[PDB]
Amino acid sequence: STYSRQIKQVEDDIQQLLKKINELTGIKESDTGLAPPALWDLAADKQTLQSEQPLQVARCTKIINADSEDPKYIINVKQFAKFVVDLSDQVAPTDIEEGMRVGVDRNKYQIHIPLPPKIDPTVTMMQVEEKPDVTYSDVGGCKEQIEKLREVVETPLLHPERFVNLGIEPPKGVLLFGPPGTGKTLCARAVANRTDACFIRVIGSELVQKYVGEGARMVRELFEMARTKKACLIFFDEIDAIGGARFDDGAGGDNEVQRTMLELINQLDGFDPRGNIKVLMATNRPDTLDPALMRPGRLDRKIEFSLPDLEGRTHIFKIHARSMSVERDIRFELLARLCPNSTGAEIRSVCTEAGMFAIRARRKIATEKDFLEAVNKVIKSYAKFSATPRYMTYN
Amino acid sequence: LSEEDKQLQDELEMLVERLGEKDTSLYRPALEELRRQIRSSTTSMTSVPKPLKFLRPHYGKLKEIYENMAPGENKRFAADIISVLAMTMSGERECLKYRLVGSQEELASWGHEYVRHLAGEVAKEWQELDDAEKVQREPLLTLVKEIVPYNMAHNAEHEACDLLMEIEQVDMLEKDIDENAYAKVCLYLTSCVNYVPEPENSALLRCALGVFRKFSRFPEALRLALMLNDMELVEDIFTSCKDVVVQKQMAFMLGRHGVFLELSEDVEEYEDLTEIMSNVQLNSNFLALARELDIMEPKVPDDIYKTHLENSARMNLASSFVNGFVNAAFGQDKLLTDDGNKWLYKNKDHGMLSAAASLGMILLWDVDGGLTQIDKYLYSSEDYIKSGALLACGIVNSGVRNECDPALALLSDYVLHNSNTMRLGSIFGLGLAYAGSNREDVLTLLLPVMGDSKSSMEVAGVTALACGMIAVGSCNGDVTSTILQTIMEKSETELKDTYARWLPLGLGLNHLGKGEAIEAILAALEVVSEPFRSFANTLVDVCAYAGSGNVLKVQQLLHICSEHFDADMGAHQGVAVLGIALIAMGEEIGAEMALRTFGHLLRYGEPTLRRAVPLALALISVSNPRLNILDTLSKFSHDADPEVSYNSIFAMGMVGSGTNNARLAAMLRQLAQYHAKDPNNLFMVRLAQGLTHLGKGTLTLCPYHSDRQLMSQVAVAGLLTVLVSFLDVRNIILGKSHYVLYGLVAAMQPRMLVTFDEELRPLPVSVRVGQAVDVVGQAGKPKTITGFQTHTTPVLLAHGERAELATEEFLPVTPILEGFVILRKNPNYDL
Ligand SMILES: Nc1ncnc2c1ncn2[C@@H]1O[C@H](COP(=O)(O)OP(=O)(O)OP(=O)(O)O)[C@@H](O)[C@H]1O
Ligand SMILES: [Mg+2]
Repeated sequence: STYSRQIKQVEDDIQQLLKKINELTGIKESDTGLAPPALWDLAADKQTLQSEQPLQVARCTKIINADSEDPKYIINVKQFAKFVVDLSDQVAPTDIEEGMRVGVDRNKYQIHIPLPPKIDPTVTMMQVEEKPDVTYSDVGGCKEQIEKLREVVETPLLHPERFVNLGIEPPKGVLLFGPPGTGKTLCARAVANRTDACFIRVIGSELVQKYVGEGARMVRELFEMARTKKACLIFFDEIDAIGGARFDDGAGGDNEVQRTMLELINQLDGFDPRGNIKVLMATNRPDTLDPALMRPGRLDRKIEFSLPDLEGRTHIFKIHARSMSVERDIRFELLARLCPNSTGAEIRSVCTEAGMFAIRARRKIATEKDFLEAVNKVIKSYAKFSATPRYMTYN
Repeated sequence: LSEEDKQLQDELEMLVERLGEKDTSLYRPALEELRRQIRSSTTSMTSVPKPLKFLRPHYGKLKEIYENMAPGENKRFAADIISVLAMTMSGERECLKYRLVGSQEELASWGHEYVRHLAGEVAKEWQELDDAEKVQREPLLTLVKEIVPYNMAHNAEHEACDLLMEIEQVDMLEKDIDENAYAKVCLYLTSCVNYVPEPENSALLRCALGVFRKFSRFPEALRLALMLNDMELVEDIFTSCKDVVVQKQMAFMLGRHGVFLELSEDVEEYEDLTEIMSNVQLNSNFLALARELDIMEPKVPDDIYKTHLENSARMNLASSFVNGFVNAAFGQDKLLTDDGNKWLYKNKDHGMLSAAASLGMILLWDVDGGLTQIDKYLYSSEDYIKSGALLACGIVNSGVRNECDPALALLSDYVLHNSNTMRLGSIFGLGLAYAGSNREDVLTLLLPVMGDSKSSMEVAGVTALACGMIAVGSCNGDVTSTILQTIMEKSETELKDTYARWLPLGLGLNHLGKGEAIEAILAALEVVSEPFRSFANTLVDVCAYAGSGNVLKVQQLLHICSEHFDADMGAHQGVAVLGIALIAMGEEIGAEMALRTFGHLLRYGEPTLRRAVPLALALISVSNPRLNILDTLSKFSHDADPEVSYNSIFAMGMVGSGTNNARLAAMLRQLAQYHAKDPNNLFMVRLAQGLTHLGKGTLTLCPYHSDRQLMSQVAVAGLLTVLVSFLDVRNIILGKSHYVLYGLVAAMQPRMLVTFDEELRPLPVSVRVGQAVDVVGQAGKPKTITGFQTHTTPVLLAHGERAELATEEFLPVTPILEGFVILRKNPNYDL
């Protein structure tokens, strides 16, 4: 307390200093999206505002007299107008093709720069940019499943040399199916963490849209954007939202959604080659999927995430009880035997609830009795709401 | 008005009336009750007697009682009431006075809040008291002999250390330290040594050392001695211990710091003790983890470049560094450990110099097996390969001390070779092999090279870098004498050459971290001409205060940074920016102030001023990939100034050196695509990828270990050698002297946590690894790790994560769970 008076004097002087420092340094405000003044190259911006002129985005439609020395280009300037223009002197004639987006000026509308194809911002955000914090070491009881998943979606990209030499075309699709909590998305999250190619996450509910032809359109732009990369991965979590089997119920039952599935089926295996995309589908209801989608060439590998066995459940218990402050003699083999048909999600809850019984008792170490009570609360007491009994019939 | 409050308000008159009577019969019962009256409200911390606050003017009636007659009992309790009243107001020379003159009973009897006020005033008047007032501190020392025991009794121990610190009497703290609170005082005091200035730096360090020595906590006592750089104390600390198991673990810390101790044969277990500190078993221990962590497989630079996901002599030289950096200290590689002649000859000009030297970096710390592979390239007729191998000699012994040195034998007869390249691989290699040794035989063999007439400026600077690295932080006057002697003999024109910049660095390294030992050297530097004298004195002055945090020293460096020149005159400006990093790096608080200043230098500074900011970022946070710096370095990666562009990209890899950051590698891969058409920029990009994946994520370049409190002089020497050389990245790094990047080998150490048994065999147990938490202040048991995970011991700890044993089955010898640690079975466990 003898320094309480001296603390506030230097604290207030400090707070006055930051307020003083920010006065000369600047960076106050940001509501208009202003960068800190240390990054202001105002000399270049003034030149940029003059030397670099703005360019209107237009789409080339038809090239007239491409063979001759006077090739005229018809452009569609979005909602503005249509113009027959010629190329600029700084762009090669072979760099502009019909149907591609171009940048045109506001005076003579001459094409100045070819542009990337238009892609829905929603589809762009569907690509993964921060890899998840899940590795293959966090998945227990899925050894054989994981090798099959890696050798299709991870190995060919990592070491492509061992497939071209033998004339091998690796499978370009994997379907992960199993009851909820079995680890379908967990293994996919492990794939994204390890993969170095582009990973796109698609949820089947994201492909359901208000207007007619959107879900097919978003699939088209999804694969169009995936094809602009040397290697790509598309994850379709809960494909059964749009992957349901086609049917005719008199009325237009699920006609629009079926078209979205048909477009996805067309991109996977149609007239045109798909590219270097390896798709990954996860669903807890594989019985509802369309037969054409469940066909090799679209879903070549069908990896089943069945309920873990005794060895697998013991492995999952160790994974989730790795960081627990457990006792010395916790019989995890016994715990795995007390939940015969239990998902890995239940085992995680058992581990979490086991520490909850100890935290409730103000104990810093969870005994084996807490895990025994956790199994009764999770595996037994919560067995009324278990999704396993109904979903094993679907898988 | 409460009646009980009015009852005390009555005592302002009737009790004073009892003290107003001439007879002393009524004095004692009133004063004794008055003395106890204060304790009535003292029992509650918040409750204070407000009627007593109205008795302050009443002291005039009591003025004669406590002053004008005998001090037996009349003044005794009369003054103490004023002392409690002196707590309320300013109390300048009053609150202490009545307690000093009045009753001298147990101090805590008047309250914890009263003594806390009293203790603070003790230090206040102590500064006021002069030398002639030594006859006034007799009762002052008595209180501190009782205040300190009271503070530690009620866990208010951090307040106690504060009392002795202000009065400069921290000497008497150790006598009263108890078993239950030794850890709190030392941890508190050691945290204070990074902010108190000289001479109280050592004094607080020695006093904290005394507590550890008395309490038989030798391993932590040795850490304090190493921070003090007291070689005699290190001898005394080591030999005093009779527990050889503690001594074996202690020898690891000396080896990790690179400090060698010459033991006597009479000391028991002499053999293993020298082996442990010499790091001869480091190669096998490091290889043991590699087999355990199933990452022994070699990595080609293609696996790092990952060009199949992307939508020349310099290219070949870049991949030589990437191959060496990624497979550093491993002994196996698919590109050079195989038949590398096709790859080795793919490089050209000096590209083969670093490529041949890169071969020894895969064999780092493997002196026996590594020298078995270089011999093939040692007989090459092409001049670059042999001297590149000659430098690869120094790498293979770097960080290891051999009882008889192989490297000197392979390099002694090539320091005076007629061809300059052959020397170039000799002195630079010889420097890395014995960096931080201060050994006279090599220095005497290395010294005349600098003064050689045929010795070009390139090798002369290399000689300064080497001899500076051998005698780093030793203030060896012999190396000092020649470095000055070469400097002023040189002509003014050749001082324009940037290879002369290495001469002050060698001088600076020789006085690394000494501080006040440069004024005699700075005196000699005034004779040297400008602008090199401006460059020379700045370099040595910065190196003198390296890892000190002296705010006074960094005050002058920004004064150099304030005056901007409209290049040739501002050559010394780069070191000044690099100076802030070298001084503030000591502790975290000083370090991240530097980032804020580093932002303004990148903003208001001149090109030459801002060309050194990225290197300062690399120095301030080497192998610590924080997002603020990485985002900062990313923004200036594509800078208009080419040097800032190269320097930022190198710093980005340097900041995440050996961290294997997945996010950072993506930025470099993106940077590779952007700078694909720029050969100069792309070379730094490839260099950063190799450093990012240095040792496949198992090597660090950070100079600080032992919970980031103990500084390795060897590591900074390699750190300084590369970064100072990067002030001229165009001519040195991008030119013909890119071998200087091998100075980073002197700083290459494993991010290690290996638990050994008492017989030194591996002992894998469950450990908790998580971000370090400051636990100064808060009493009880605070957690030192947050967001932790449980792993087996053979795990890699990046910057800023501590390690705690998950169970209590084993008792660690050192509280610091870093490097090689010996575990002892807990007798309490399995009771
Ligand atoms: N094999 C496993 N090993 C370890 N943990 C597992 C395993 N399977 C599931 N879990 C845990 O259970 C959680 C269940 O989520 P997860 O994404 O794996 O479910 P899912 O199989 O995709 O289910 P749903 O069909 O409902 O989508 C995971 O987040 C993980 O923590
Ligand atoms: Mg799922």
